[PDB]
Amino acid sequence: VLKKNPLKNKQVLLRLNPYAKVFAAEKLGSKKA
Amino acid sequence: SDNVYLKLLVKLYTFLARRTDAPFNKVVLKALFLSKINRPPVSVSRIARALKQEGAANKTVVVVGTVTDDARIFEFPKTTVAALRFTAGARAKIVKAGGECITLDQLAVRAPKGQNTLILRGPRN
Amino acid sequence: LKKTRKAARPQKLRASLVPGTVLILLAGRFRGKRVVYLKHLEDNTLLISGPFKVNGVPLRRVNARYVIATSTKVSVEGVNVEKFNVEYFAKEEIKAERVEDQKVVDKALIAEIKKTPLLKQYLSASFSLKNGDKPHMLKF
Amino acid sequence: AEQVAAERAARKAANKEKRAIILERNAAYQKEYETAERNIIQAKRDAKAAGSYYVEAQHKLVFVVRIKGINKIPPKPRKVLQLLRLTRINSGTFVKVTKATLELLKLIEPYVAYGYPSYSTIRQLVYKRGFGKINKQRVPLSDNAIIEANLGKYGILSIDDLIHEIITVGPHFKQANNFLWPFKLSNPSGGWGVPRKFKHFIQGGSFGNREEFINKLVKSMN
RNA sequence: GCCCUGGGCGCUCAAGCGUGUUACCUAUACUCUACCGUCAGGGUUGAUAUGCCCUGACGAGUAGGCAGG
RNA sequence: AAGCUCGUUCAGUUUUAUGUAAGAAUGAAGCUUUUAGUGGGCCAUUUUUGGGC
RNA sequence: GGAAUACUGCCAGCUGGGACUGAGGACUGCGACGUAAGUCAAGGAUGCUGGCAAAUGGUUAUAUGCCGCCGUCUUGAAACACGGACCAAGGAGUCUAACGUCUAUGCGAGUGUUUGGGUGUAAAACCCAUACGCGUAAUGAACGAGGUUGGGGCCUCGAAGAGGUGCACAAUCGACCGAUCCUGAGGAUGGAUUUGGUAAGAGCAUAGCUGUUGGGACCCGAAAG
RNA sequence: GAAAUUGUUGAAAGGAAGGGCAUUUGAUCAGACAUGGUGUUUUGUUCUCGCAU
Repeated sequence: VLKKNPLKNKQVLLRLNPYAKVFAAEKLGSKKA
Repeated sequence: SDNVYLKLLVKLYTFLARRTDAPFNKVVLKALFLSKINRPPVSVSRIARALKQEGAANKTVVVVGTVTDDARIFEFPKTTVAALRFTAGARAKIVKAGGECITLDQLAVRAPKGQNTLILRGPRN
Repeated sequence: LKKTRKAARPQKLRASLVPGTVLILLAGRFRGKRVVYLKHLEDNTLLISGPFKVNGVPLRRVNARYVIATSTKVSVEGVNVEKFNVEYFAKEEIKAERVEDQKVVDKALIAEIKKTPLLKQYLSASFSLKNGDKPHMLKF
Repeated sequence: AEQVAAERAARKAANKEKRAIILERNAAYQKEYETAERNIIQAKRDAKAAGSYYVEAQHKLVFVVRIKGINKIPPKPRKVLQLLRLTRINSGTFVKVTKATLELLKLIEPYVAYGYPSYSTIRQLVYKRGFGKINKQRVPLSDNAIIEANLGKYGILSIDDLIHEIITVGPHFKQANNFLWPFKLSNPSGGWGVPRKFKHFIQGGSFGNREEFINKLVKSMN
């Protein structure tokens, strides 16, 4: 009934792509070479 | 249409179409909406000639149109026919041959999935 | 009514509000007066004291959004504010307890106020704007 | 009856297994992307060090956005846009890069802007404005089951799988692009920048191939 | 390159001219959401019906045609 | 609008064949039959005519 | 030799300020937290507080910010072109004859009671014998009242699919006959050049919109015998 | 016993106004018709079984 927006509302963001938890828990967005 | 009985039959066939999967219900439901011109008479001769089809010895014929008696045929094998309207002459001929004439509701209660059912249309050209 | 999923999360106060901080009220009978913050109440109001003996402002409940924070802070560890509660303001003329409790609270803070020079008179003076003032630039 | 708990437990176990499968698939995709980018950078480094020029691969994926209104559009570009699902203004879709499509963009270039997207922009679009087409209806992508049911036979069972298929232009690119409803995009947050939008990008305009700048434009228009 | 002969107020290191760089003004255009309707899909009766509903899209317009009051 | 019956068949869409067997891309049917109205010029453009038109 | 920094792109990084929105209506669904109970920002707002016997707001007048005479006319969207002093009533695709399409009802190879007769609670209501409006065996209608290929559907086997089956007709060729071109036991009789249907009817009556000519014919008016 | 039209009284403003978007001022009005909703003892054909409450 309501379109949850990903990126925002981290709870819904975890519903899709379970790897987001690992990505946030390992700082992969700023991984050093 | 405005016939209450026709409306009840349409309701029943619509219920069967979406709950029985078999296309037989859908075809009959679609044919029900056909106008009078689109539902020409089906003579008993047309039923008799088609009843010799291979594997149709014990099959049941359904005629959405109107069954009309014919004077070009005499011998009628024992069979079962279902149609919206049956003429007095055709009804007597079918009953005399040991067959049975039934309404669409009886056919739906005896063949929910269209088993042993045969649909015959009438000429239009 | 559907089961609305909205928990009553506890209020989060801005870092600029700390117990013993000097508060300024912008609305009410005491608007423009300087007050001292004491304790945060369960009703999301701020328990404050004038103190009453200095500027006449008694212990009152106030809303944070109507209060301008200031860097000046005073000690408030010796004041036992645990006695006050939301039920202490219900009414369903001044009550007898309202005087003795106010005096007791102010007794444990007048000495601290006098410790800092010019703080007593500073609180006794009502804050007000002046021509050419620019609140956005001013740090308050 | 005992069904209330048994069915719940069975479906929860199945969902947990599917979640682990999707997690491993997403981890593999992320590792593949990182390895590919590292290998490309290493190849560029080797080319630079060896005193030889680099041979970058051709851009296999492009994105086109409608920039002009319907009014006064000549019939040929209008038909091209209609067959490209670029009906309403500020709408776009992913298209495979081929001479059959490059020559199509050549005709609609005056009224459209396009370039080469990136993983971040594609993921953001799919997560925010990603809408799927099911039974001819427009269904937002909010659950992995919704995508899996429509593309399970093709090996797609999650939003990450759809993003991976779209970016890599894999064998099921046709189906992945068709399932995605045309993207509804707002006007850029910071504006088009150039005072005159209806000009070629290479001369201070807007429409035309801009390559990496399309990623920046989309994010502002997202 | 510009000048001379050949909207009103005013403007002159322009508030004139060409160009480069940022910000801002706002259409019924675009993006999110509230409501009416049409169009499309689906649930529906071991009774919950020409009904009670879920989902999406669409909304300019003379003559003319159809439908509903 | 009016019947059938195929769900696929189609395109003012884009290059190699020499205009196509296209298992190239992209988007997303047909025959009927009778039934109201429909007999304009023009802005720009095209073919690029000569001496103003 | 060394970092740093400008720039580009990423953060499924963090932390705020401000604007609109509260839409659904007892739980069923996908997820996170947790060893379990249970909790959650997880298929749409909740909790607390204050002012009120005119409360909020509606119509209207007047002033402020911005915007701005009618139907028919040529038809290039047009200026030009008729009508308008105001008001109450009247006013115009209405009725009918013959031919239809479309939709419904009854019957059905039949259909149609009402020119009339019987009868009647009396222009009301209920029945019918003659024939009679239309088709029904015709362009004597069977080689078989059609196989060859398809075909809404039916089932045998197996989910996908395979087999047969065949409803109207999609295409073709043949069968009968009015008919085409020889033949001459008068045109017999046997073929056959092509021909316009039958195949195993599909129609009559009523009701409703609607098509076109004729009657005044959407309404007022036109130099006269 | 209606409209054009006109007479007494009350509101109005300065070669013109009735018309459209949002607001104040002056007048005026439905103004919520809340009559609602929660559990007992007192006295008569022990008593809330139920009436005035």
